[PDB]
Formats: sequence, C-alpha cells, structure tokens
Amino acid sequence: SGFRKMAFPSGKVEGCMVQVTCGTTTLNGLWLDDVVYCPRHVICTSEDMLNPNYEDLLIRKSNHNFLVQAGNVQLRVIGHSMQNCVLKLKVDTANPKTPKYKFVRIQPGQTFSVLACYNGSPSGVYQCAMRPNFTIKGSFLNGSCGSVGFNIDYDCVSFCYMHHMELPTGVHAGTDLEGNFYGPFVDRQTAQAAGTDTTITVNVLAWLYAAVINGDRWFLNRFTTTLNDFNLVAMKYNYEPLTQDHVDILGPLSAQTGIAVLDMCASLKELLQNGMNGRTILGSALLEDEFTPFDVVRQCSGVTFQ
Amino acid sequence: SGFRKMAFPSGKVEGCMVQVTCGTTTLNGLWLDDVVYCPRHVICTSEDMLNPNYEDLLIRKSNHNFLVQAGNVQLRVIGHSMQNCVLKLKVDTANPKTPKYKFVRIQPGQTFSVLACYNGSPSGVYQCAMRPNFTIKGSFLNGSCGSVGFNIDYDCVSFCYMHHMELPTGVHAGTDLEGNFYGPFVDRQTAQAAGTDTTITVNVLAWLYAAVINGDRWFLNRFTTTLNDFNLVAMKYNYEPLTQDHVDILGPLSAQTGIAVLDMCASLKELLQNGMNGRTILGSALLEDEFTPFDVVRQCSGVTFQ
Ligand SMILES: O=Cc1ccc(N2CCN(C(=O)C3=NC(=O)NC(=O)C3)CC2)cc1Cl
Ligand SMILES: O=Cc1ccc(N2CCN(C(=O)C3=NC(=O)NC(=O)C3)CC2)cc1Cl
Repeated sequence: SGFRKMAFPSGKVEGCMVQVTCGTTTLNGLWLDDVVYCPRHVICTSEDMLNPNYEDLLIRKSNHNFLVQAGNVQLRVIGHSMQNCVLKLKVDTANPKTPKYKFVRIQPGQTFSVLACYNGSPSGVYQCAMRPNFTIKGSFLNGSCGSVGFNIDYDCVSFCYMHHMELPTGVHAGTDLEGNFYGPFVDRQTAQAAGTDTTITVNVLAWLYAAVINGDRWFLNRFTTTLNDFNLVAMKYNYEPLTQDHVDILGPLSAQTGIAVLDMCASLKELLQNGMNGRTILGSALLEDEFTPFDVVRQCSGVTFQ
Repeated sequence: SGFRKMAFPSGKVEGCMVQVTCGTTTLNGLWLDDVVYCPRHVICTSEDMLNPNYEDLLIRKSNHNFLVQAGNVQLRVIGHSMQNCVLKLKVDTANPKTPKYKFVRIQPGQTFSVLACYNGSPSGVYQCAMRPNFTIKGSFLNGSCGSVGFNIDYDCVSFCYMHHMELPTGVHAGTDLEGNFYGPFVDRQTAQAAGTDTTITVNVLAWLYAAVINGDRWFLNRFTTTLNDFNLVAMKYNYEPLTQDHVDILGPLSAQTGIAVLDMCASLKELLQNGMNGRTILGSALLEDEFTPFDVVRQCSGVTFQ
C-alpha cells in the first residue's frame, strides 16, 4: 500500500553526466557513445544572451575552446556541430557506461524523471509532468542547464528533456534531445511568457483510482454522467477535455476497482462543483494531476526494470 | 507587385522521392544518403490498423519484405529499424542527388511547402501553415502518405513534415522527420479529433502590411492601441494573443511602410468589430493568416536561393 511521487532509478543516467566548459561558462552535458550533448547557449557570453547569432558564435570557436570533464578524466574534443538548439561535441573516447537508449519527444500530460546536476555531478532526482503549456514545474538553480529528463522502459533509457532555461514565472523550459524546444520558446534571455496552463484531467482520474485502491472512498457516489456532460463542466474549471482514448487508457484501473470511468467522472464533477470540504485524498487537499494512468499501474501493480 | 500563395521550388526534393512497398501496401519514401524514411504504418495490414503493435509487426519482417523503387531502379534493402513513428530503411546505394539538408521541427504559425506525391512520383506543390492545433489544411488523396514538407534556406533543404494520415474533419496530421507527431495524435486508424483552431494574429498583420505595400490602404486609420487593449479584443474573436516578440518580428515591415505595428493593430481591431463591408484585401474577402512576416518580406523584397 501507499502512494508516493516516485522517480525512476537514476543509476544508468548518472554515468552519462559530464561537465562542459566553454570560456567562463560551465554547464552539464550528456555523454553517450562518443558524443556529448549540451545546450548551445554554452557558447554565449553576457554580450550575446539578449540576441545571440549562434552560427557566427560557433564558427569563431575551435575544438580546444571546449573543456569536457567526466569527473577527473578530461575528454578530448575532436569535433563539434550544432543540431537545432543542442551542441554536439564529438570526443575521442566512447562512454563505456553508455546504456541502451533512445531519443523520444513526449506529449503534454506525460511524466518523466529529472536528474538535476551541477558541474557534471548528480544532485537529486524528482518526478514531474510536461504541462499543457509545454513548461515543467521543476526545481533548478544556477548551473543546472544540461540536466536531462528520462523514462526507463525495460532496460532502455528514453531521453525526453534537456534543461535550457527558467522563465520569469519560475517555471522551466527546454528541448528534446534533437534540440527542438518544447513550446514556443527560444534560447535567448528575453522576456518570454508561457500560455495559460490547464489541469490534466485523465491524470486526475488516474489519481482518484489510486486513492480507491489505497482505501480513500469518501468521494465516490452512485451517479453516472456522459462524456459530453462531464466535458461541459470540465471546460468551466480549466480542465482538459476527456476523450474516448482517455477512457480506454483508464481501462485497467476501472477493471481493478470495478468502478466505471464515467462513474468516476461523476465523482470528479462533484469535487469540482463543491470542493473537498476540508477532507483529503491520498494526503492532499488539492486534486493532483501529475500521475499518468501508467504511473498508477506501475506503483499499484509493481513493475520493475532491468 | 502582386502577392501569391508561393511555394518553394521543389527540384531538390523531387530527386529524393521513392516508392516503398511492403506487402500489398505502397506509399512514398524519402531517400537521403543511403537511408529511406517512410511512415511506419506501411507495415500494417487491414487487421492491424485499429490497434497496431509495431514492435511485433516489425520483428516479423525481413529486409526482403520491403520493395523500394526509385523510378525504374530498384533499391536493395540491407537493413531496417524504427525511430518513433518513422521507419528507416538502409539501402545499398546512396542517393547521388542528396542535397544539403537538415531535420527541423517547426512551430505553429510557421509555413512550409508540401510536395504531394503518389507512387513515389511528385504530383504538385503547395504552401500551407502549421495550425495552432498542430494540424495542417492540406490536399491529399489515397496514396499520399510519406509526402514531405520543407523549407529552403540558402542551399539547404530543411525537412519539417512527413504526412501520415487524414483526420475525420478532413485536416491532416503527421510527424517531423525524427518520427515525432505534431500534436496529440497517434498512428492508429481510430477516431481522433483536433483541438479548436485559432487565427494566427502575427500572420494576419504581416498580410495587412503586404496589402499596404501593394496599394490596398482603405482599412487604415489614424488610431493607435496598446498591446493589452488589442489582445483583449483578439481573445474574443479566437485570435492568438500578440507578444512583444511578434511586434519585433514585424519591424522590417513597419519600417518599409512607415506604419507602426500598434497602428496596424488598431486597423485590425476595427476589421474584427465591423467586418470588411463587402470590400476585399489583396483579392480576399477574409483575413488571411497563412503568410508569415518572413514570407511577406521574401515576396515583397525578392530573396532567391542557391
Ligand atoms: O544566450 C542564451 C542564454 C544564456 C544563458 C542562459 N542561462 C544559463 C544560466 N542559467 C541557469 O543556470 C539557471 N538558473 C536558474 O535560476 N534556473 C534555471 O532553471 C537555470 C539561466 C539560463 C539562458 C540562455 Cl537562453
Ligand atoms: O495502421 C495505421 C494506419 C494505416 C493506414 C493509414 N492510412 C494510409 C492510407 N491513407 C491515405 O493514403 C490517405 N488518404 C486520404 O484520403 N487522405 C490522406 O491524407 C491520406 C489513409 C491513412 C493510416 C494509419 Cl494511422
């Protein structure tokens, strides 16, 4: 029993984190095979941040301008190139701890683990969701750029996020590992704003199923609603609309608890219109939307990883 | 003078289009160096489309199940792999007409040219925009999957779109060339719906500047507004809000016409609240939002390409 904000074990990723220095700027890089990946704004000085011209800035660099350190061992840079917003540094030594990996782009509402790093050394791991407005509510301080987000499927690490910057509102923005930003952001130090966020409805429903599995049942009722009647109420409270695909995804949780998805939606409808009246669900006084249906199954059924 | 829906010259892309057959299914592929890229649903039969298991379907295939034809010449497949939603077919011959290229992911509101193909042979070229809901309003018939979208920057082709499917509403969905879908869509033949579309405000303003450059001035006025007052009106008409970054992007057009961006916004505000009263702008009776500021500069200043 129990339910926690659970991250993936980080060991396979810790062995890939390096420190990348260019000039007086230091941040984190990801070392897979003989390539080191890092945010391209490592080549920027204070004079360039407001409006960098990355093509000009990169042509004025040579391989020896890039200092890469894997702990104590220094890695010799033998080539460099830019792929969108990511710098790719070819090094002379292939990482012997390279796991089986792939680069995936995730969708809003999906979760992943973040390995927060400073000076190439891992500091902590936590779980977060990609918000509907393509930001993440992370925890990052100065020097954290190049920290990566990942999921583990079996023996394979799926890299999905590299950290680039913090927005004025305190939320965080980055790219996939091909260097393409999540959301309408650019790697310049100008004032950019995120669009309005919404609540991830399918995730709230998965979390309510987790509550039932763990013995929290006070919010259930005998009523049922339709997909259209629910979505009418959800839109008024800034909730993402619910699709038949979402209903199908919740299937394993509906079967395990014997509570139909549309039954659970009627309970959610009541919680939105009347609040929780000072009661809690799984130790929270708010509706939690950063657990996917798969996260709940994993933690309430026990999947491991090799 | 004049203003047309102008596409990029397609010659560099026509030489990369091939036909890919797997079983009784034929579609288009993109042949760059010694790799052919095509939608992975080429390996699906009628029995698999509703809920394909692509990992199982692919392991049951061998290289000789894939027939690749570049016109008359047949290409020998010597390897295959899956990258997200794209199949990568290694062939024995590198494409001698491979241009300088890169894979980019574009943002909603950006435009690109589509080379529509059937049986590996180019049929037509047209310009379109990536909509805010991550669909495109294309023109595709049966057999068009694997057609690509692209921009040309100097001598380099930036591939940004590969066509995968048509949604029930008649709009089109696809992936970038790394196989990651634009929008919350999956390559299954289930009923998926796009979110509500909005009008791309910065593009409408660029088009109004194009009208002024070409002598259409009847909609101008002496008024001016603020960014906040305009965005208040824009939200009511399902227009994307306008950012200071957008204002900066329109700079070259404001300078060439001597009409400040905020002046033009006041004209747009009037057109939204009163309509066009049976008058036209650049031969249209609606506000056009599929030309970017860069498209307008290119066509009203004359950039070519090598
Ligand atoms: O030339 C472009 C450019 C240059 C530098 C830059 N920064 C690097 C240093 N930063 C940090 O280490 C963070 N500090 C925080 O407080 N929070 C974080 O999440 C990360 C800030 C971003 C961003 C850009 Cl776009
Ligand atoms: O197993 C998954 C799967 C299998 C097949 C599939 N199709 C291929 C044939 N199609 C076409 O050639 C189009 N016909 C149109 O009418 N318009 C278009 O834009 C394209 C339809 C899509 C899609 C999926 Cl997702």
